[PDB]
Amino acid sequence: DDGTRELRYKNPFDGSEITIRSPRSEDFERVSTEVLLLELLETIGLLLSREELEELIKLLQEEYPEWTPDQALQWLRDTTEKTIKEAAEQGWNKEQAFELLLSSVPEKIAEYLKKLKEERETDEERRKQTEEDREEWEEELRERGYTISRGGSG
Ligand SMILES: [K+]
Ligand SMILES: [K+]
Repeated sequence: DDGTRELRYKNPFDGSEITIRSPRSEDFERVSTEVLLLELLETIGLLLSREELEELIKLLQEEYPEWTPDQALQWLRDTTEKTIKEAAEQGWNKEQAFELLLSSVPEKIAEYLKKLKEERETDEERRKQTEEDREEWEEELRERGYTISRGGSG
């Protein structure tokens, strides 16, 4: 995509000009989908950071150069959601649902997911850091007016 919003105005009265830009990665469509996808992956036992999700976006674009960043993110979201649904329909546990996600993504994607998965399990310090960045980013979104409400069965 263009990747950057812009508003530009040239003042005919005093000759000044102002250029206002902001990346599309901070728009609600991108942000809310990223919050959703991190919640989705945690449901099947994978705690990731935003920056690691951005990394999955880049690798996906390398597998499919025609895909935009938004396109790759939505495909990851949909693939994760359809993995959630099929796991709920088959009565699988979190590990089986995670295996289905690995077999639904390209080889380079799955190897990066398994690396991060192993890292969260073997490195307790970095896992706590991942959770720390997750709550920090949520608090930063709440400072911007975001409301993130969780309510389930359990
Ligand atoms: K890339
Ligand atoms: K799937």
